[PDB]
Amino acid sequence: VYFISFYMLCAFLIINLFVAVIMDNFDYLTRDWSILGPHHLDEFKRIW
Amino acid sequence: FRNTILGYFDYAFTAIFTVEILLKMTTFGNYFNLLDMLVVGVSLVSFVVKILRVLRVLRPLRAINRAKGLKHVVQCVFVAIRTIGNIMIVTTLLQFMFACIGVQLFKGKFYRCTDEAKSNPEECRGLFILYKDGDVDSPVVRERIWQNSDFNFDNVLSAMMALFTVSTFEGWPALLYKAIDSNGENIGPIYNHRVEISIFFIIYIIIVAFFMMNIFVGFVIV
Amino acid sequence: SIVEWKPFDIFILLAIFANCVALAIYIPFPEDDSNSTNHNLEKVEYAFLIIFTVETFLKIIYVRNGWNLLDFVIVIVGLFSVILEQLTDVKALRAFRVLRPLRLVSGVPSLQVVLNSIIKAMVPLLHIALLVLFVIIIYAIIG
Amino acid sequence: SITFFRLFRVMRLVKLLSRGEGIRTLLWTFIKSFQALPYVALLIAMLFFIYAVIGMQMFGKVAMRDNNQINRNNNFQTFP
Amino acid sequence: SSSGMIVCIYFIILFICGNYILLNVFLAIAVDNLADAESLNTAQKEEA
Amino acid sequence: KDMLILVDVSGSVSGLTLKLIRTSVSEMLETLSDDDFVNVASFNSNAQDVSCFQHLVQANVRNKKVLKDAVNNITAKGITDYKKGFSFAFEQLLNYNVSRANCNKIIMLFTDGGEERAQEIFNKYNKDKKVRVFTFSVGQHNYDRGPIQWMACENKGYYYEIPSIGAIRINTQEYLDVLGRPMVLAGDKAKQVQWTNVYLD
Amino acid sequence: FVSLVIFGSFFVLNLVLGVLSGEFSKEREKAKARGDFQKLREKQQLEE
Amino acid sequence: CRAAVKSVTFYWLVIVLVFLNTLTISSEHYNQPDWLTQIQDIANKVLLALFTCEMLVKMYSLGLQAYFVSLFNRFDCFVVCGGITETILVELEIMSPLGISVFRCVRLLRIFKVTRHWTSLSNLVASLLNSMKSIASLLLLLFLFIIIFSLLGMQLFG
Ligand SMILES: CC(C)CCC[C@@H](C)[C@H]1CC[C@H]2[C@@H]3CC=C4C[C@@H](OC(=O)CCC(=O)O)CC[C@]4(C)[C@H]3CC[C@]12C
Ligand SMILES: *[C@@H]1O[C@H](CO)[C@@H](O[C@@H]2O[C@H](CO)[C@@H](O)[C@H](O)[C@H]2NC(C)=O)[C@H](O)[C@H]1NC(C)=O
Ligand SMILES: [Ca+2]
Repeated sequence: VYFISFYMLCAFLIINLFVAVIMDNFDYLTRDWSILGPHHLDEFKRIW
Repeated sequence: FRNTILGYFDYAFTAIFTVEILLKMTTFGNYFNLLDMLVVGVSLVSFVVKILRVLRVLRPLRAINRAKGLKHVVQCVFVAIRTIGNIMIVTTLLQFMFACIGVQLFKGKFYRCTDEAKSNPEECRGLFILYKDGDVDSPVVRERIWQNSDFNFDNVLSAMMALFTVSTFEGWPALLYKAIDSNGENIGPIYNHRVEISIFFIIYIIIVAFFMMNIFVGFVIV
Repeated sequence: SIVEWKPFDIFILLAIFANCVALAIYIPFPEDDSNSTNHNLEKVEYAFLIIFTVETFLKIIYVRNGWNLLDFVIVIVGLFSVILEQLTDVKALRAFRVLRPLRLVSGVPSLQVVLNSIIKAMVPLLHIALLVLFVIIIYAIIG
Repeated sequence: SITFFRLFRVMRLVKLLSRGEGIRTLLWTFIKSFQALPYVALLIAMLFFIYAVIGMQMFGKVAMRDNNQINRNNNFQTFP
Repeated sequence: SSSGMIVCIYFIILFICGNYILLNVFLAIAVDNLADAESLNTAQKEEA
Repeated sequence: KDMLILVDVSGSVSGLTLKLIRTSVSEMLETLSDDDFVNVASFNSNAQDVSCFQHLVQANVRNKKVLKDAVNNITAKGITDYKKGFSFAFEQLLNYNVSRANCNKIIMLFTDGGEERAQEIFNKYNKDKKVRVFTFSVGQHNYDRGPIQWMACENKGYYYEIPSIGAIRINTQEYLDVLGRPMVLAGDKAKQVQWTNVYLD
Repeated sequence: FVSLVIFGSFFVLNLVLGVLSGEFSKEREKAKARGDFQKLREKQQLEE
Repeated sequence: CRAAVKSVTFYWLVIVLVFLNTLTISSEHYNQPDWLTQIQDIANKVLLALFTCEMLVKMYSLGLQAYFVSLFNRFDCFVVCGGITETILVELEIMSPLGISVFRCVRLLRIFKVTRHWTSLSNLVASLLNSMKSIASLLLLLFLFIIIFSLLGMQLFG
């Protein structure tokens, strides 16, 4: 029971690293570089 | 010498805890505070002895209440957990059904003798000559024991344990080749007796990977 | 040249499937050993090679496709391997027959579009693999 | 005493070969995302602490054989 | 020794390219089939 | 007995099952006395003698050392040809130019498995069943043991399985149960006192 | 070795899976009006 | 008339029926006592006799035609008809030690009856059965990939 419970809890706390470390910022998953974003602002600031 | 020193530190910390906990109830006359007297009660009673020593580990568990974001993260975990209220049930049901099927298929067929020359448990008695590393010139006398596999399918609980180990993807080839060699109710194995029995393991692996990738997609990716 | 519209290509697809079955029922024995089935399959593969070498032989009319070049390489390698065993490590060169089932993705448009989609949907995630190789090289040098 | 400086030669590459257009942002945004939520790692730390203490308390006495899974390299006898 | 270690590219391609394909088979069978069961009950909850 | 050991040295026996074949042959020559004549042959698309003898030899201490030394030198390579292996074996039993035992004629086949019954050779070389054929299937494999079982059944022989090293010592001595069958049926005329060679107690 | 399994597979495997499946969800918005999303909503009420 | 099937007591009795059926199957173990086999080999006999009775009740009260409308009803009648074959072959001359094991697995399919009315698992299987046609191409590509590397490995390391 020690090892099985530890494995399940470890796998349950590893899901919190996918729902709170990667899915927290969706502004990059569907970045859509073609139309608009922050890259244009960064390039304009650098040219300025 | 080290163990005695650490015992004196427990006296000091518990004294600090017990002089502060009574202060809290002075301004009262909410629910997580019950764990606060839970730990102090364990320590003084500690002064089965093996249970009080293992139950006193809940020191960092009450640090959640004093922290702001820690309680929010714990509540988010408790909300997250209910998301898979359905899948986590169907996967358990499928594991139980596959455990019962495996019990029917490999009931008692995983036994084997210490020397790979006796098939019946009646022939696996006494001593035998074992040759180390396959060398015929270096024999050693060993006793033969009619042993059973560590992860067998004798009953439903053992089948569930074996299938869980398979679903963790660890040691599953060894179990697969043990089941391929599985002969009969109370006899030893034969090299590649029934290769086709791997369909059971392959199907179980496929439909467990499908589900584990189904409750992980609609949890983090949806 | 004019009859090759639909009955002819289904024949080629079924021949490829039969060749896959024959190549799957071949038992690789250790150190030149064999049985009767392997000899019969070796005799059968002549027919398959004769048909697959005539496919491009009667293919004039197509030359720049990414699949026709693979077909030509398979045909030339098979011929060079068959002519290298009649006059006499030729067994190593026989590993090109496993590329014949790769023709099935070209003969099925539903598979052809899916392969192109899966190969074109992994260009944006290339940077990740670059970082993987970067870290692997750093850790190898550190080791 | 001489290895610490000699090892540091490998890290002179990254400062100049990380300048690719896009990889900088890819690393930078994700390290910001990781640093933005440090409380979730505290749960894993507490889990490991609790389970390690329990393991050393209830399995810590077992000896270290050389053909066993509990050996000089794998044991419950020490917190690390 | 020698060129016996050059046949270890077979197990790398089979692992890297075989695991990749499995993602596109298992992610596409849940992203667009598990999200289809979200709107499925959305219209069933509208009638409830 | 006029023993003659046939060893399969085809490609399929390479690996562990060649180690057991060489050990089973070595532990079987230990059951041959000075009155028994033995020779060892091998076949892989071609049958040849494994040693320098080329005919049945007295199998004394010196001769058995040569055969034992020559057995632990054979390599597995080539295809299997049972007709050529048995034709070569049946020709050495019919030599009669050299000194022999003029007694039990037996052929021992140490192999793994095949699909060739070679029934055209047994109907040509021994129609009267004057030569016993004992067949051994050695190693862990899945090859067809049917023809190997049939070979030992038509020719008054026996079929033996040697999967691992533990079965080598006991399976290489049970062939004397078969060879003692005619002596039992003789009755009182087979009960004659014999004396061994000089040996250390 | 510990840092090689944390920075290595664990982390990066997070990136590969997040980025790959990020486009699957992105394609769903394209799929939302490509010809299946409205069809599935149609064939769930008539069956009931 | 029609209220002997939709009644709450009928469904709550079917739940207990399925629970007993699965308890008789999941109670097997290696070296089980003979009395457990007796009490377990007659339990299916009294359960198959009662399940067949319920099938007869439901067949002649709802109509012979409307029964084979949902996929689950055909599954249930298939399971019930397969149980009859198992009960008679194990008593006739045909022994089938492996055939016995396969038939007892069929009786394990009755547990799906209690999960039938969950309104969520049906959506999962419905979505899969309607979406397998749009990914059979990718699954066949994966299988072709498997076959190609199986043959290549057989050639290289055979
Ligand atoms: C979903 C519901 C129906 C669960 C039903 C519970 C039983 C099917 C489980 C729980 C208790 C399990 C039993 C737990 C304890 C044991 C004893 C065990 O045998 C022995 O104790 C001695 C073994 C020997 O004599 O060699 C066999 C498995 C068995 C009966 C298990 C068989 C399966 C049982 C009966
Ligand atoms: C010895 O064996 C040979 C063959 O195994 C027998 O055959 C004769 O061999 C001798 C020459 O060695 C020649 O006479 C002929 O070539 C063979 N045939 C005949 C009919 O003689 C031979 O008969 C055996 N016996 C002797 C005394 O040689
Ligand atoms: Ca052979």
